[PDB]
Amino acid sequence: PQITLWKRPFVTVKVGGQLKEALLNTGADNTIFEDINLPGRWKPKMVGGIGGFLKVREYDQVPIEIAGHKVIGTVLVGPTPVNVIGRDTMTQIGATLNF
Amino acid sequence: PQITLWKRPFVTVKVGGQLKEALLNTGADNTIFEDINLPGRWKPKMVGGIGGFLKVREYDQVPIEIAGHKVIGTVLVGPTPVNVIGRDTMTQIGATLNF
Repeated sequence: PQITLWKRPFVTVKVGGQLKEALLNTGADNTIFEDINLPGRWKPKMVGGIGGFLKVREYDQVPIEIAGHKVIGTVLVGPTPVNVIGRDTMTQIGATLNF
Repeated sequence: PQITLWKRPFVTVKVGGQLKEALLNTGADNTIFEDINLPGRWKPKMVGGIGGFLKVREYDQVPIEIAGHKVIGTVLVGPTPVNVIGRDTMTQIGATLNF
């Protein structure tokens, strides 16, 4: 797809097999979801740093599908105001900014 | 240009005629710079909301130039950890996300 930016760029994403909405966010290093259940082993990760740090769960090599493109990526699980697709997942889908 | 996202997408931007580095951030509604001096009238704007609100100065129809493209847009001036080019400016330069 070709996504213009007059509106916030939300997309439907299937993550480890469940349907969620998430923001395509070039200002975010990492992809993060709240309220999903991923199997297997995770590592705790400290993220953020403003006002303190946030603890989340890092899951590696998770299957993720966006606009019919199935890829594999690092997913963080933890609280977040909205779900975020960060640059980590954008490189896997082959997303560029163009102008 | 065509910017891949393996690295954080910083670009040089000329804002109201002054050279700054800023992040191309599709997760930000608004463009914001710290420590520039813009002429003319501004209005106060409340932004953010998490942990409180931030007060900034909103300048309208400011000339902005990125990769040789001169455009006009709304610029906020206020504290920000890095300078941000938000969707407001990206729509003016004709920036799309593609994959």
